Amino acid sequence: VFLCEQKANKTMIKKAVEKRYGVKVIKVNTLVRLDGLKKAFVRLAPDVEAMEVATKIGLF
Amino acid sequence: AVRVTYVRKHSYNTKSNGIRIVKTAGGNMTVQHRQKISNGVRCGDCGCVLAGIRHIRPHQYGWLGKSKRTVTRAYGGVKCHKCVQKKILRAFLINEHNLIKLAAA
Amino acid sequence: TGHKGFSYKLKLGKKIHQNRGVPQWFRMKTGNTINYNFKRRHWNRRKMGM
Amino acid sequence: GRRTLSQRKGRGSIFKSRSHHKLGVAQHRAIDFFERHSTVRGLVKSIEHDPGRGAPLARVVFRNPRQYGLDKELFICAEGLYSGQYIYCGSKASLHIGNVLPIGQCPEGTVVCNVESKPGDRGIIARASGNYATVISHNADNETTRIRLPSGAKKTLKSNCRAMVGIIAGGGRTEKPILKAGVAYRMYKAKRTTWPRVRGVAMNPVDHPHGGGNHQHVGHPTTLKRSSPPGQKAGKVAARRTGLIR
Amino acid sequence: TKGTSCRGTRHNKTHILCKRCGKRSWHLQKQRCASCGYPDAKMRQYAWGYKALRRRTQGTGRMRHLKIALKR
RNA sequence: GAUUCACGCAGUGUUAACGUGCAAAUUACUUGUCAUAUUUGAGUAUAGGGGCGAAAGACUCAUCGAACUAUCUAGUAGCUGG
RNA sequence: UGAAACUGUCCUUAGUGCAGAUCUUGGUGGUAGUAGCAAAUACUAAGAAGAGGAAAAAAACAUCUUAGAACUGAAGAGGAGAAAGGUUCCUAAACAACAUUACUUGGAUUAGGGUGAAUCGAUCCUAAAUUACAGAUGGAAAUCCUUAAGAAAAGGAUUGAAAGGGAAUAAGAUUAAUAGUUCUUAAUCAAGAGAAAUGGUAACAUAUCAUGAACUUUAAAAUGGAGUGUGAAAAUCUACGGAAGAGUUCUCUUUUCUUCUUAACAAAAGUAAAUUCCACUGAAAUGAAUCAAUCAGAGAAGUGGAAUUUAUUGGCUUUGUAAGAAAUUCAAUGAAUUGUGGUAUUUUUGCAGUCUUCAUAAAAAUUAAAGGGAAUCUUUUGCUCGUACUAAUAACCGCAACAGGUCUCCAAGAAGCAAAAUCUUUAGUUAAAUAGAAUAACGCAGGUAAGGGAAGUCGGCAACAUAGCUCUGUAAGUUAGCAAGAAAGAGUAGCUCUGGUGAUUAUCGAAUCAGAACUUUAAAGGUUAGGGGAAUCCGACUGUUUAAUAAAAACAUAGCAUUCUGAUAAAUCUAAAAGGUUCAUUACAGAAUGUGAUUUCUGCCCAGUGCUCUG
RNA sequence: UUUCACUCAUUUCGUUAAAUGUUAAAAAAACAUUAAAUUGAAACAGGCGAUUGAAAGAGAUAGACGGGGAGUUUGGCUGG
RNA sequence: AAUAAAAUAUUACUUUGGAUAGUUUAGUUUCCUGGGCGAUGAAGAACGCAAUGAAUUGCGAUAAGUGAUAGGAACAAUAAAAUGUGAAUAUCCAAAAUUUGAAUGCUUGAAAGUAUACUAAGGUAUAUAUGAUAUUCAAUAUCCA
Repeated sequence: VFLCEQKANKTMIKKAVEKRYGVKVIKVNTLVRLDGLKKAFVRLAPDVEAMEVATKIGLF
Repeated sequence: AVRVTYVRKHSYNTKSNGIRIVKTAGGNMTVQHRQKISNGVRCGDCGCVLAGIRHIRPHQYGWLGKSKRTVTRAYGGVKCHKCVQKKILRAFLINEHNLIKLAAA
Repeated sequence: TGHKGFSYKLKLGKKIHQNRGVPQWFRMKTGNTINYNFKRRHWNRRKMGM
Repeated sequence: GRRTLSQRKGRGSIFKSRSHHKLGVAQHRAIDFFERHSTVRGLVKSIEHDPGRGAPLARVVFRNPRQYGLDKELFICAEGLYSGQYIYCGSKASLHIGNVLPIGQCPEGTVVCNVESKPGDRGIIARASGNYATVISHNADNETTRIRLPSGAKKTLKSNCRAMVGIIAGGGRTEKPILKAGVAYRMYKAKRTTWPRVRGVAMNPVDHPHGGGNHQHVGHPTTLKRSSPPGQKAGKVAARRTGLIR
Repeated sequence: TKGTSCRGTRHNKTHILCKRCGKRSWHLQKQRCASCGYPDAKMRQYAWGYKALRRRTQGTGRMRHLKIALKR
């Protein structure tokens, strides 16, 4: 789950996530919050596991 | 009895907002969206409903097979068989009469 | 309403963001008179008319 | 005072015609060579009910004397027409009911309907239900013919004005007595906003010139000059006579 | 019933936010702004409304570019 | 555009309640009415000597025998008060 | 007391002296601990948390759990939406203020979290209508025109619907809160990528098949309402057979209650109702048929076929999905079951004909077919925006937690003609501007009353009284339709029985009607539920009306009558206008008036004032 | 000045401005197009076709009419 | 006839209130100098940006600030880091300048969008009227082979 700019569509976010973390993305759902930010739910491919990305990013 | 609720955000009993309530596992009843009742085709002359063609929505005819949207006959799908028979006799009898009346009477 | 235009929704969100009090640290500044936000409102008290 | 109801009628806000379900403009087809010097044959596909008017309308279909396709016309039915009938329009058309002929070819005493006051203007006179005009006489010197209008007036038209032979269908419509206020309400479904008519004497002096005092009465003569301004022209206008006719 | 009872059905907006002046004065049916005089090219100003002039005019906003030029 | 009951609606009577009220017009019972001249939502049209009115000078945002708002305007007062 | 400026005399100057102006602004009294904190049936016991039930009864105690007792009564005080609100949603900490006592509660304070769509909507199309360039008009602002005026737009520009049209998604599970949106499983749709067919007599039929351009036509999208009959599904009820659990049980009850289910999309074992057509034949002694109709030599009935519709494929059972889910039990994650029917009621959804209109009850986007003959299964992608919550006796509009107002969907049992009143099940709630004691007057709301019975009063105002169903009976008057439920009289309970009304071919089934013995507290009446008659006036009737003192005899109405106009007109809006309304019209029409159904009848007057004259 | 004849401004109209003018040569609810062989499918006018027409409309000045509308007035004394 | 509970009156102190006195980073008037906006996109509006910000101030995806030139040791409510190899602070300078707005490709309601061309995504140009030049055309409108 990421917070992204409103002016970015689902295609831009999917490509951006792949470029930033070198992973595979299969589905992106976006909701625009009240404050103005766009919350994106990026689901990765089954082979790539999101626990390794979370610790590599630093969420844990 | 189990009472139900509209699933979509339409809240009025409009023609396009028709629903059906069907039973479902656990005794619950769910809501379906039923299609509008449509008319078929009509003969171009006598205005009678043609046989052999289903009464569905206009776009659903493209989904049907090529043979299921017409009748294998001259003017099939636009004119009834009675409509067609009168067309043939008119075309032949009038032409034959023209050969005898005029055109070397 | 459940249905709203995109621009209208953002103007709703700002009104939510502006309905906040003074942070405590700003209240400890020297020569500070701004203790409470007099532009505040609540849904059941004053309708923001938008 | 105020502005009376006849003044508010000329602005057309709620008094606009309720013409949404009407079939269209009912008239002859546009004049051409094939109608001036020949005959074009049309087929009466169907007879339909046009809202707001008492006569049925015929959906005639001429072919296309100059191009490829169909010329879907919309005539006013003459009494006796039927579906599948052939009708011929032109100067050489036979004198049969439903045929369209120039008014000069009709013998004196012919009953016509939907006559053009001017050549090629596609029908003016004798268009209501059961109405007709009679050819009085011809005048080949200046190509004019005399006809008797349904109001009884005599009119002189050019001898090449077109008309349809017969009687407009749906006659005897107004002989059936309306019985209920609701029935009259339904009559103006496809007409203008006029029906529930409040008497001027029941209004107030601001509303109407008739708006009276302690007794419901007019007070001044109800026969007025033609030159009265809009606003006081209420009642009988330029009345040459009054009272019950003998 | 011209008082309390009649105000029950007031749930249909007449004016919405305008785009040129930002006030809730855009008449929906009239398709015009009652305050800043929208699509009309000129800003709506009247000499009888002297106060309405001093509420929105030059110098009541940011003056993002004009402040540099006049100081220049 | 028959007779009635019901969901609803209106407002005949009590000239009941309340009348610094639940309410800047409501409540209770009684009464009437309760689908074709019916009831009703949204959209749309008609603007102040104008609109709209099955007509009461009725309605036109609690404002109507001429709305609201601002300018002329600190309108004038042989009249009242200080 | 106060802690940094000020005073006396002479001239000068003035925004220079207050008790009043219903004076202006601010503050404060008596009234006064007074009037009140009384609609919406209602609370109680034990325990927990808390400073917050103490006590010589200080008789009352907010929140949560359990138990008792209750209300809304399924057209709801239930579960969800449109508008409007805008974070009120969920959780935690915390109770200074606010919810007419209090509150540990809150829609209140503080801080976090929360809205996931190729398939639902917006976006697309057009309706009433709306707005541009050029043109026309105007002193001006600006107005008109919307395809007519144009070197503009094969044909006509912009906008206009979260209820009209519309490509395509469902079941289960999941969160403190989102879910046709997430997860599992299973689907669908659009755009892409890898001399040209047979069968049937015919109606017509063939897992893509089996070529089909320009141009043209037809159809669909896309059409009122009423009433009757009927197909199917669901709910309720019920018949037979059970399996599991629960309740009652010293009085009985082989007993009473709960569960026994299944999606989108497709398949085609079995089998329906209705309508329309095709082939053979040719109907009179006329037949066929419906609740009603309606139909036949331009061809009935009969027999054999074809097609379409019936909430997705093809209507119902059945099948795949799919039992692996879900429900009900059991054991301590693992085990069990998940038949078949009904000539019953309601709802929903179709179908068939009938009736009715001086009413005939939308358009486009978009799709298919035809006439014509020009030319020679796998895979990718599906963008933008809304999505939380209330939707109201507390989230919307009325200054508010206001007995007012505000558009919709789903809808159990009893009883009954009834969606009526009354009671209950599923769900919701016991709080919704404070209570305790005593039981005066005067009240508001609900009642009864001896004998008399409108004598009260402006007036039977208010209240009493009649009230359902069956049978008998029903006048004058009348527009012959009505009056009429006229008026008036009798019957009605419980229990035990008897008979009539069918289906299928002896078995099965329906509430309905009639009748008879016996008993009693002698029977519609708990609730629901017309007082009746004799006349007079006005208005013919159904309808409308002064929002907030007049609902009517007033307005409307149908009917009757009068006037003008041949459309380049009549009426009439505009400052002007290839401007606008009736008029998408054409005298059976348009415009202006009076009277007010029907019956009977509308008398005399043209001087006066109007109107008019073909003078 | 009146009465005529015309159209040429002008008015009112109609269409896809689709054969104008002058020479030349009711039996049948059906189809009709993208031509075979410059013709086929004739030429020209200085008029897209009708209609009205020097009259009518709009302007100026003048007379009449005009509560449809605008502005204003409706003396004083007074056993009220 | 008697009581001083209430009532009344004076003073001191305290309370509710904010008069009076002292004071001014605010106004009013006159005068002097200018009167310097915009298709190179103005005035106005909207949204966003601070380590802890809700308003306000400043600013624009380079964000309470960047470069340059002056300037010389601070800011502070609390931390951090930077800092004489240059902190604050100042500016008619340089770069940069979101969505709109005359708003100008088309649409615009609270509307999300979208067409073509040039240089997938990004960025430019394309409204109406108008002057000059260039180029392509139309009309026998005038001649004319």
